[PDB]
Amino acid sequence: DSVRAYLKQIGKVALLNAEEEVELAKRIEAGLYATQLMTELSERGEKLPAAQRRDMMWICRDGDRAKNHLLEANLRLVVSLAKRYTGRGMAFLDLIQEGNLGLIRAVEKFDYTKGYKFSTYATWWIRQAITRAMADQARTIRIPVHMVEVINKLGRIQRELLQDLGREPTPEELAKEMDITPEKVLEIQQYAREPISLDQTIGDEGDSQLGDFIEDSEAVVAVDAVSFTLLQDQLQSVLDTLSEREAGVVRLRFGLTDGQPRTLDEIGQVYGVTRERIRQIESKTMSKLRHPSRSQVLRDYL
Amino acid sequence: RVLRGSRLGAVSYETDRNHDLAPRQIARYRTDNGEEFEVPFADDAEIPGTWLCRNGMEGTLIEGDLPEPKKVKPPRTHWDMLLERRSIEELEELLKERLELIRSRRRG
Amino acid sequence: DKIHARSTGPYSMITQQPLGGKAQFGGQRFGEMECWAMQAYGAAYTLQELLTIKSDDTVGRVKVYEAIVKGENIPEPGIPESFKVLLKELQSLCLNVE
Amino acid sequence: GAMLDVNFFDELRIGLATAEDIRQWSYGEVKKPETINYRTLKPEKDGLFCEKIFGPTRDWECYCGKYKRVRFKGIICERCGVEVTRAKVRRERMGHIEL
Amino acid sequence: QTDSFEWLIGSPRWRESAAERGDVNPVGGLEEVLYELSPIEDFSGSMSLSFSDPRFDDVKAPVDECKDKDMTYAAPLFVTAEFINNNTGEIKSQTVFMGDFPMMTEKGTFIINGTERVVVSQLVRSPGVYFDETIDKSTDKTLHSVKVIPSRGAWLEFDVDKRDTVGVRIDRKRRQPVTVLLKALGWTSEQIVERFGFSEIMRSTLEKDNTVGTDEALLDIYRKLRPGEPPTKESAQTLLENLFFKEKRYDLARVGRYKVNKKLGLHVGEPITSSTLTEEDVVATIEYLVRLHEGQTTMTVPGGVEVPVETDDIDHFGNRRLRTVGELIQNQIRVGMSRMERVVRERMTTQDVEAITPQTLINIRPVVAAIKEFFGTSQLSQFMDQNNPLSGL
Amino acid sequence: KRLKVVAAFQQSGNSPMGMVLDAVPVIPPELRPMVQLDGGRFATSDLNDLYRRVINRNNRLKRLIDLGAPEIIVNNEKRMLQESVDALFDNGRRGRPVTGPGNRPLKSLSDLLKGKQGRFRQNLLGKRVDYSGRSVIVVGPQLKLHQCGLPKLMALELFKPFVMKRLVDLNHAQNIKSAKRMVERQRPQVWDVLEEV
Amino acid sequence: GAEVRDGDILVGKVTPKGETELTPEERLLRAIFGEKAREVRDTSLKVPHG
DNA sequence: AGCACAATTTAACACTTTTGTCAAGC
DNA sequence: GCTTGACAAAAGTGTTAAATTGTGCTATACT
Ligand SMILES: C/C=C/C/C=C(\C)[C@H](O)CC/C(C)=C/C=C(C)/C(O)=C1/C(=O)C=C([C@H](C)CC/C=C/NC(=O)OC)OC1=O
Ligand SMILES: [Zn+2]
Repeated sequence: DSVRAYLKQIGKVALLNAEEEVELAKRIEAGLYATQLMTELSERGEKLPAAQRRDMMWICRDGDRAKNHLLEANLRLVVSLAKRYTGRGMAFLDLIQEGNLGLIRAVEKFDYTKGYKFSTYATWWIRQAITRAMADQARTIRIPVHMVEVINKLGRIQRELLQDLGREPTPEELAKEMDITPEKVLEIQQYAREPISLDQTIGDEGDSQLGDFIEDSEAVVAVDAVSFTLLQDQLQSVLDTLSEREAGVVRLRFGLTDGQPRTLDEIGQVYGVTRERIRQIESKTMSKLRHPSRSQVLRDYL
Repeated sequence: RVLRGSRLGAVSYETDRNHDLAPRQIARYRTDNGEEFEVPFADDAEIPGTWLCRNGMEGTLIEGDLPEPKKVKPPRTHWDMLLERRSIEELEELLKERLELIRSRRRG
Repeated sequence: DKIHARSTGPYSMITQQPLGGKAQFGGQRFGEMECWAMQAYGAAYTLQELLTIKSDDTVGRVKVYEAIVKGENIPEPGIPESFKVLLKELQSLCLNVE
Repeated sequence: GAMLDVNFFDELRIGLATAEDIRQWSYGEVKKPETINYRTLKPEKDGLFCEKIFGPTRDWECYCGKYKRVRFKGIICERCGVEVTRAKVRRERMGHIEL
Repeated sequence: QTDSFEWLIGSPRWRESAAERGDVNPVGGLEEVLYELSPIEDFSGSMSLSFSDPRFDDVKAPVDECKDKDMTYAAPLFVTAEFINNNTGEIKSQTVFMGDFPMMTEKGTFIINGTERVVVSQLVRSPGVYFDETIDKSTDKTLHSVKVIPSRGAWLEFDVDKRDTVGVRIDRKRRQPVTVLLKALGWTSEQIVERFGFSEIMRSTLEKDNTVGTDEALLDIYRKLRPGEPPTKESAQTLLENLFFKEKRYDLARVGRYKVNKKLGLHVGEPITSSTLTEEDVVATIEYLVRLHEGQTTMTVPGGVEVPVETDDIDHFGNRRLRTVGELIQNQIRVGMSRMERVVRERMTTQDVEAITPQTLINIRPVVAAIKEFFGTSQLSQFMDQNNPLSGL
Repeated sequence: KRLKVVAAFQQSGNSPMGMVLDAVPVIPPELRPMVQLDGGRFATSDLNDLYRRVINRNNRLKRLIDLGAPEIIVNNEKRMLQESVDALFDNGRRGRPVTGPGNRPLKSLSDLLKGKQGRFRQNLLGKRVDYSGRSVIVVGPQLKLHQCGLPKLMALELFKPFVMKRLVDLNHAQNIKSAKRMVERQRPQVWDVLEEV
Repeated sequence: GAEVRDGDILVGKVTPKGETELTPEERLLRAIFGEKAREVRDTSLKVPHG
């Protein structure tokens, strides 16, 4: 048990009290300003004397020690809070860790001179970071936090209007309720629509995965491919059925030779003629091409 | 019962023209651990010296340009979180406090 | 209710494979009993064709289809797909493979 | 000894993979536990579908879309940051993670 | 199917039905659920909730229409539930909509969303006092044993060890002497040999009991039961009684108690109740067991007619009961109401005091969820194969 | 026993140093596809959340080291990490494997092994090939030994490529597509060329 | 009351398919044939086999 | 939970040049 | 055969605005 192992780990230290908070915070303050003046003399400020050096570094080290100390003391409260959020979405130890981080942040930004309990000011940062990471890493598809909040309000109001109406309310009722549009509600729900796994068996006799019944609608028709090939083949035949500059212009205008269709600009460029000469060209060409004589074979490829 | 799917990408089908390709440039970027990664870029393509390479870390160009190294500071320090909320004079108070503290400790 | 055959239909999504199941086309699975069997017979090419160009060769499938449409000698069986898949798996299991 | 796997297979040696060979393999290290946009429905940078490491899911189509012609290939839109190519190397390429 | 269903209903049809053959208390399965759930009270005991009158409403639509429009043929559920604060005492009586509830066809089936399923009755050997003596051929000795497996309870063995000793392994423990139980049960070695004079292995083990005094046995039991735990003296009675006599976490069925007394002729002339056990039960157990590994034919316990000394069968019907349709339904009802009450008691304190109503206290969502997930999503709730009237039947 | 593995490494030019892992590989995404069905709620491949846990823990403990933290939680997170990695390779091997909704266990990479016969040689059950047809069987007492009956409808679907080719050889279908839709139409001369094919 | 056979159309249903660069070839066929794009994809109901 | 703000994204739109079009005659 | 001038629709261009989204913040006490 890593859970209970860490539990025994954390029970190893006892709690503290007000003056504990008092002296530990004041110690850590002393250490931080000590290291501050330390880096002050880090740039050229002085040949720092021996006793001053020893006890300033000592103050630093001591504030650090008490720093870890209080955190340790409050880890029990960390667990006592985080216990009540599990059974949903995200694993427990990770919740523990992130509550630890939020503990870090709160104890960082904590004041004693406001003369409160440490835990009180802590709990804000605590549950904040907790629920934050909750919205963060509870979906394999990440979602904006405000999206999460609106979804939460949605589900709340949903159970509300359920027990009120006695039945599942209407989506129009709901959109009316949260003062947004029904399609907006729909989009919200869909975004609030969790994915499903492909590693369960649809059959009650379990031998086939659920993913063994998914038609790949973006797969290869294949015969269509050779169809496309022979398409090109009869194509080039018909291209050769007519004059040169015709087919050249056509391939250039359709990207048929390069994959990039050229405008009348490029075409009359390479030929040295006007656009509108090319337009005459194209007119006569599509006239010639638009013959049932020519399209009898060709119509089939549609 | 039919259940179809589709990966979210397009699949065309041309012929593999090995002969005719867009010509293109080649660059050498250096990493922190002096790694050299090389990327064929288009001819008409700026070669930005910075690039996170196959290494996965960020890698700069082979050359020396140095437009702007960082232009960015650290986010915060717990020093700062205290400093905004506590005075330098408070700091010196607790400082000389602990000075006499350690004194009247071991050295009385 | 039982009569059913197939040549070519809707390929897989996970694997590259045209759907089994007589609700859809589906078809018949040539597995372990008549493999070991074909080996017993000694005929190898048919088995190879089955396990390659009717099983996994993505390109080879349309290739063979083309060849049949054109009335031409069969292309050669390409590499299986699940083979390479297992290969990548073994790799990603932190395993020097080659 | 040929990773492209064309018809010539004398022996098949196995062995423990070195960390170098690992990092020698991958084309980049993912660094975001992300998959795809809920809304645009597309992969994410440093996510477990980043085409920059994996490759395009769309045949010869850079991420920004600056190119969509197979004549463009062996190249990368610096803006998109992914190589215009076939869309099946994703079937092949491996990603790594430094702990 | 009709009768299971109506009993679970408790319809007056069934009311006169069971009344036809005694059945002094015609109780429907739902009534049973009420009596087994009520009252509802806080651990502080400051406030009290209760139920009454599980009353069916008419179906919301006709069977043909329900099938066609794919609405599962059901009907509402109303309950005369009542809350009262133990602190001062005030009635909070509501007739709560328990939820729309499916209704059996007149062909004994059910329509879910227009779909037509069939529930199946599942065979199970009932919970009971189960006997056997597998001869240790390596010892060439019959090894008489017992495993009294209750519903929602713990196991226990009265084993004929290879030695002339007691196989008093209990609740999956690995081994006990009977003496530890008796002194743990408030029995002196005098009391045991008195109660068990012809008991040869009993006298032997009581010579090898190697522990004297009740509380010594109590502490040994407690430590061996919670090994890795500090022994405490009040847990002597305040654990075992909870383990095997506090009938809130250890309760074989009423039919289990019935099977017990009937196998033993203990509760000869009274209706079945109190699924908790009794030292009476255990001692008659031990007496019959030792006599079975004694050479016997039948033994009349004080207060009980002599039961013929013999083994038991898991295969024989006399143990193999039949969980019916209404049976399984009540099982689902119980499992849902468990979750629902353990959240009512949750709010029971968190709910504001002297301002709540059971309406504020009630959540039928989990129960209806269980109902739905039972009708659907169950290998016992299966599609009626209607290829013809025959195979349908 | 020990000298076995000792000589194994010694003989080998390998190194047991690689036995520890420091940099983790990742499967291609295609083999772990996030494929889509019709409507927006798509399909996944069982490894994604594994990698997610790994990434989250790694980044977390990374920034933890960055900050400088009491080593207790450091070791805790590291243990968590190693557990995650083990779950990835073969979860359920050590401790209890990792959770979701639906009362049903996990599947590491180890479980994706096709053969994957451990301690029992079950049935094999490969990929169910193509180009067959099933049916019930009946006697051909009139038939010769070498022969075999056949539902014309069935083989009709069978030789579709062959028949289409041979018929477009005839002047009966201009393109292949004509042939295929004609197969859908079954114009009786279809049966005629079916004969020869 | 209409007779039917496998593959025949059951219900005329359709949805948009989206937008992709047409092949030059298909564009040519449309041009010679004056045929529109109709990006909405053809998703009807056909009777399955047999 | 909720608010604040902040960067970041994108879409909207006003304008411009470009390209396809025409009608012209030449 | 062919060019001209003119013409509008269309592809960009770019700016600005709106929305979107990542991030930080809260002080009775509660281990
Ligand atoms: C890359 C290989 C690494 C080592 C192998 C491992 C880990 C596999 O775990 C065992 C081998 C195996 C099984 C792989 C299955 C794959 C690739 C797959 O997907 C199949 C498949 O599932 C079935 C088949 C054939 C139908 C199996 C026929 C066996 C015949 N045996 C025989 O002829 O008797 C001597 O091919 C495949 O490629
Ligand atoms: Zn791009």
